[PDB]
Order: sequence, then C-alpha cells, then structure tokens
Amino acid sequence: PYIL
Amino acid sequence: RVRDFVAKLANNTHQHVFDDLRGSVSLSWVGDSTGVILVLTTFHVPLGQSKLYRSEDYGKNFKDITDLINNTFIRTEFGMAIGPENSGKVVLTAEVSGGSRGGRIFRSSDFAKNFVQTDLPFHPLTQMMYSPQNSDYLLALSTENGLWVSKNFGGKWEEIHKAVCLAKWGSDNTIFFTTYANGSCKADLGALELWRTSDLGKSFKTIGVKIYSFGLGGRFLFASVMADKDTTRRIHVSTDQGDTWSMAQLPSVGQEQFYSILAANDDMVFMHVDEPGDTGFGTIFTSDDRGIVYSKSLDRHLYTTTGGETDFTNVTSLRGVYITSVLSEDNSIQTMITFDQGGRWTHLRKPENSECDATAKNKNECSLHIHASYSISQKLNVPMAPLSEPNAVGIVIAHGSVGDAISVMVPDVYISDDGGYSWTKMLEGPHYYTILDSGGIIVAIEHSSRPINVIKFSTDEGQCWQTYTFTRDPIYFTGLASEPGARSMNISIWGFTESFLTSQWVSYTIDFKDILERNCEEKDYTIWLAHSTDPEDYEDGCILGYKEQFLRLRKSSMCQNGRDYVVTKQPSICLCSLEDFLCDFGYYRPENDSKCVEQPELKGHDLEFCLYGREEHLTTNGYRKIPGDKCQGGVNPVREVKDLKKKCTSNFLSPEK
Ligand SMILES: *[C@@H]1O[C@H](CO)[C@@H](O[C@@H]2O[C@H](CO)[C@@H](O[C@@H]3O[C@H](CO)[C@@H](O)[C@H](O)[C@@H]3O)[C@H](O)[C@H]2NC(C)=O)[C@H](O)[C@H]1NC(C)=O
Ligand SMILES: *[C@@H]1O[C@H](CO)[C@@H](O[C@@H]2O[C@H](CO)[C@@H](O)[C@H](O)[C@H]2NC(C)=O)[C@H](O)[C@H]1NC(C)=O
Repeated sequence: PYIL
Repeated sequence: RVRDFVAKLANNTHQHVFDDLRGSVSLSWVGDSTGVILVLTTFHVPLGQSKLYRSEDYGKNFKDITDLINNTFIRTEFGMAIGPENSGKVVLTAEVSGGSRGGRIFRSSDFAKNFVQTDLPFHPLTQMMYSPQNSDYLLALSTENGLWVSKNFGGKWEEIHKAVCLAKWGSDNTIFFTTYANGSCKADLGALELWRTSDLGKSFKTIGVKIYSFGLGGRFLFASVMADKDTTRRIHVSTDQGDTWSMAQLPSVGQEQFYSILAANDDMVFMHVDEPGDTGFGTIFTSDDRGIVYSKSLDRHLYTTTGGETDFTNVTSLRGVYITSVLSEDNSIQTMITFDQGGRWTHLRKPENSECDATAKNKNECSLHIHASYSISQKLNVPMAPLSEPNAVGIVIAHGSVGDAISVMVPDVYISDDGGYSWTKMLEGPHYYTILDSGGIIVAIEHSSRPINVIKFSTDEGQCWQTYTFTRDPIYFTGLASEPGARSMNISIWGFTESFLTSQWVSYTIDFKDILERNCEEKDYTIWLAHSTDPEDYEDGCILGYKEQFLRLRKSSMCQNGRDYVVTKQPSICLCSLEDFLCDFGYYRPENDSKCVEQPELKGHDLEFCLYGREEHLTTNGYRKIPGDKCQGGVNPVREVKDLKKKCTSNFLSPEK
C-alpha cells in the first residue's frame, strides 16, 4: 500500500 | 506416501555455518534461475563492521566475499538495491567518514561476483532506484534534497534538481518528482509542485501545484491536492502522465486522514479512505477503468493510524479473490472475502470438521477468520501472514481461528485449494510454510520456543504430511528462504545453535529433486472449473463475465511441474447481464436485482464531483461495464445518455459566461  | 524419503533427502541436505552474522542480517535473491543469494550483516561495537556472503547454488554453499567490499561498513538502511529482471545489478551503499564530500557505493553488474567501488558527489538519503525500462538508469535523492540521475549504472551522476522531496520512475524512463519552494519538505506540504521529465533532466514540465503527495498504480498517476483557502485535500487522476487531470469521485479528507492505494492493476484500483476522527478504519472504494468513478465496496475496513497496518490481501492464486478484516459494530474484527473484485464481500466458510471457538455466539454456526498484518503487529502468536502464489492455482495457506471474530488464542494453519471457498485445518499449531515447484510441494516448520530439527512436507497440497529430521543438532529456527516465484525445489532453513558457551548461525538447504524425480506429463493434470458454486447452472463459474477451467496437477500425482511450468487454462465467455455493469456517476441500484436508476439528490462528494467534473464523465446512461469484465452478447443497456451536469448545476445561480 501507498499513502496519499 | 513417499517411499525411501529419508534416503532421498539425506544426501540433498546442505549445511552451511556462518562464522559471524551478528547485527542486522538480510538476504536478497539476485535474478531468476541464477541460484544467487547475497547475505549481508551489520553490527556496531558500542561503548561498524559488515560481512557479505554469496551463494550461487540456492544457498547450499556460501563464500565469504567481504574482501570484495574492502571490509567496508555497509549501511543496512539502504539495503541492497537489486536491479530488475536478470540484469544482475547490485548496488550497496557505504558509510563514509565525517570529512567526506559525498558517499560511496559498491556496484556489481554480474550478480555480485565482482564489485567496484565508486565515490559519489553527494550523500544519498534514499535507496537508489532503477528505471524499470533500463537497469543502467538510476536515480537517488541526496541529504541536501538534490535529485541526482545516472545513465551508466551509477558511474557518473548529475543533479537535475535542487529541492526535491519524493521522486519515482514512471514508464519509458520518465521521472515524476515533487519540489518545495519556501523551506523544508515538511513545512511546504500541500504547496509542493509535481514535475515531470521525460528526457532524464533535459526538459521539465510542471504537471501539478498545491500537491500533498503522489503515487503511481497501474495505468494511473494519482496526486493528492489541497483545496486553496482550506486544510483538506482530494485525489486527482491522470492516465497521460499528468498532461491532463480529473478530480476523482471520492471524498476529500482532512490532515488527520489519509488515502491508500490498496491494489492496482491495468484495469482498476482499490482505494482506502480513512474515516474522519481516527477510528482505525475507513472504506474501500473500487474505481472504474478510468480511475475516476468509484464505488463503495466495503465499510469499516480495518487500517490503523499507528504504523498503518491493514489485513488487505490479494489472493494471488485465484482471479477476483481478495480478503481483508473489518470492524464489527461491537468493535470485534472479522475476516471478509470477495470473489468478484469487490462487488460483494462475505464471511469465510468454516472448515467442516472445525469446532466454533469462544468468540462464537452459536456453537454450530460460525466462520473462518484469518490472522495477518494486524494480528502480527498486536503480538499474537502468528509466524506468517497468508501465502498464495499465481502459479499454484487455487492454493491459499494462513493461520486462522474459527468463530465469530479474530481470536487471541494460539492459531492453527488452514488451507484452501479452491481460492478461498472452502477450507480445511492443514496443521495443528503455528508454523512457517512455503510453497515449492508451483504447488508440487508444500513445506512447513513448527513455530516453537525450543529448538527444532524436523521439517514437514506434503506432495498432495497439504492433505498428507511426512516429517524429515534434517539435522542432529537442533536449531533455534529464524526463517525459511526460497527463490521468489515458487518454481524452485530448494528450500533454506535459517537459525542458530546455542550452547552455554557459544552460538552460531547456520543454514540448511534441502533439494527435493530426488522426491519429485519425474516430470509431470499431460496425464498428471485434471480439468478444474474455478469459482464453481452450482454445477447445475450453465453459468456456474462466471466471474467478471467469464469462466476459466484450469489443468491442475492431480493430488495423487507426485511429479515436478518444472521450472518452465505454464498455468494452462481455457476461458468461456458468459452472456452480459445487468450484474456485469456498475452504476455510473449520478445513478444507484436500490433494494433488489440490479437496475441502476437516477439519484433523486446529489449530496456530499457526489455534489462536489458534479460541480468539478468534466462533461465526459458527467454524460452517461447510468451504466458502465465492470472493469476487467469480459462478457459478450446478452443485455446491453440502451437507455439514452444524458448530461447530469445540467441536473445539479440547475439549482445554482451561474455567473456570466
Ligand atoms: C535447486 O538448486 C540447484 C543448485 O544446487 C539448482 O541446480 C541448477 O540447475 C540448473 C538447471 O537444471 C543448472 O543450470 C544449467 O547450467 C548449465 C551449465 O552450467 C547450462 O548449460 C544450462 O543451460 C543451465 O543454465 C545449474 O547447473 C544448476 N546449478 C548448480 C550449481 O548445480 C536447481 O535448479 C534448483 N532447483 C530448482 C528446481 O530450482
Ligand atoms: C491480484 O493478483 C493477481 C495475481 O498476481 C494480479 O494479476 C496479475 O496482474 C498483472 C498486472 O496487470 C498481469 O500482468 C498478470 O497477468 C496477472 N496475473 C494473473 C495470474 O492473472 C492482479 O492484478 C491483482 N489485483 C490487483 C488489483 O492488482
């Protein structure tokens, strides 16, 4: 997962 | 069921003793089908030394190659930056003295057989990143936030930009990166600019302003952008490298919330949006194929603000299947699974021969729950998360508990061989597990506080087990390593032996080549329909508009699929129904069986989307094909397309055009  | 197995394993078990392996120890595989493994160590003597070992035979034998790095201290922080595919590139980053202008790396292009030392004109702050199109192209940020690029595998560098916070490679050697102009990355948050360079720093184009952060997933470039005159931010999406942007149909968030791209492919994305007021959960949304219109898939999805732990897992061994955890209204945690890419989510079916635990309201009715990242972070006795591999079709192994919620008790290991529809208890008590030769073999090691010297293995996908004693000096077991991609028949067991007097790290590598001594042939495989629910229905197996039947290895065949094994499958195309369509923006699907109708009122982020959306996205007939959906013929909604823009903006006084 890849946070924004 | 395997005969003479001890004799067939005993001369294929290989012990290596590491003279020294104190400190942070790490292992990296270099390339596919190379058998190359690098083991690196780092420790300090506090009141720094590194060791490097290399195997070229899947871990059977190592060689101390510390001399190659001039016994220099390697900083573990940056890890070993392994190049793509079989380029055979390896870069290690060293600690230099306090006098130094720039740092120092050791770079190899022949799978770590030889290294050369290169001094850098900067001190790296991040791990070096290879372009996926070209292993010779590297980028790295310096401790001064310069972005540096190299075109010759880190031989020479040039700084192409001075005030950079984040940089990533896109496709075709493109670089995207954010910049700050004010003071620090942290103080310029939400006013960063997003830049692109297609030519390694020759030209630039600013493709966004007021950026908070950005990311890539599948075909999509995502940027979160802060609303001016405000503290909140929103996701904007581009499928043309930021030449053009659309606002995504998703809620905006405050500073204490986040978005996370759970999973993304060429078709769609799963997005998590944290719920306001840090409750440790949010909602999963799935995008259409434009990455612009989002459907709410799963509410109260568990994703913690502390560390950011989530149980979201793609079951890579069956198309469409994902599993995650959700919080009940009583704040117990349940596992849910979806078989159609998030269109519907359900509880996992209890193993037939399991007893419902103390979490179960009803002793004859319960479900299977799965321990994953969150369980592990809460210090439950869970050695491994769930394992599945694209090439071992249908197989999923995980620790679990049978009840109404995730339990704190010591879990057993369950296996499914149909992608998650049905499950059986595979082994009693917690184990470490691995799949070898595309499901030809499963191996497991007991998780104990005492030393072990036995490894269990099954050739019939975890139905029957045999126990091999692989050493007479039992070890404290630390870990299993095997070649990424699950196609090897070698497994390495790592641990240490301890006496009163001394201890020492040891690996044992076992080669199953004499157990699976024959190649599988056509007769060893049997047809299997994936997703089967009801064999009486001509549409049994249809997911996202098609079925697939696989040739799966028969449980009773004991044979090697092979390193060149190809999953053989055949599709059947289903007729389209209304279920193969998503409600497009402005519509919904009430109570029952599937007709998307105009919403009577647009509220919240739907209303925002109407005001900020493009005509293209606001002009619709109310249906859009589910992304990845392959149905043909059958129902094809023929209602005429209308602009919904006119519908909402109808209430607003418009300014002059
Ligand atoms: C488990 O580990 C063993 C090594 O201990 C692997 O053995 C390797 O097997 C491959 C393919 O059978 C061999 O590669 C071949 O090399 C020859 C000449 O060197 C070349 O002409 C061929 O085109 C091919 O590249 C390799 O020799 C061998 N390595 C060693 C050190 O013996 C085995 O493949 C692993 N098992 C699995 C199923 O992955
Ligand atoms: C869930 O995992 C499956 C299995 O890895 C992913 O499917 C692969 O995706 C890539 C990239 O689009 C394809 O090149 C492969 O052909 C797919 N493999 C198989 C066996 O189908 C899938 O995309 C994942 N789901 C998401 C949202 O990423």
